[PDB]
Amino acid sequence: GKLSEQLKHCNGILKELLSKKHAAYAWPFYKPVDASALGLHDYHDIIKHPMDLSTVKRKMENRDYRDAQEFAADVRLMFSNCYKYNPPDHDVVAMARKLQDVFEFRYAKMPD
Ligand SMILES: CNC(=O)c1cc(C(=O)NC2CC2)cc([C@@H](C)c2ccccc2)n1
Repeated sequence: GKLSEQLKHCNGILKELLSKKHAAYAWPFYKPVDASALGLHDYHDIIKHPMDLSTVKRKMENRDYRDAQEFAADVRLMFSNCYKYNPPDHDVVAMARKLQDVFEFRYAKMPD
């Protein structure tokens, strides 16, 4: 389905976040947190709105996002979930900060 200019910029960012370029730090955000598999039995008590890049991709493919702000809200929800659940010295927080730096700097170049 035909995306607005801003949603094409969003789709471009999404492809970059999923690309081999960022795989060393992006991989924990590829798929929903499998709380049971990881032994994180408190995850769904602490995180009320799980989010990950596969869900963002499905919503982009389904034309769920009506504007760039709605897309950005889900990407930032994903990072916020990471910062809320994890102690700030866990490697996954370092990885979140690096992927969010990629996101924020390219999101800022949104066409007007
Ligand atoms: C989005 N993923 C997560 O929040 C997450 C959390 C935790 C975790 O055990 N956290 C406990 C609270 C301290 C572990 C992991 C895994 C996938 C992992 C391992 C090593 C490096 C990067 C990731 N991801």
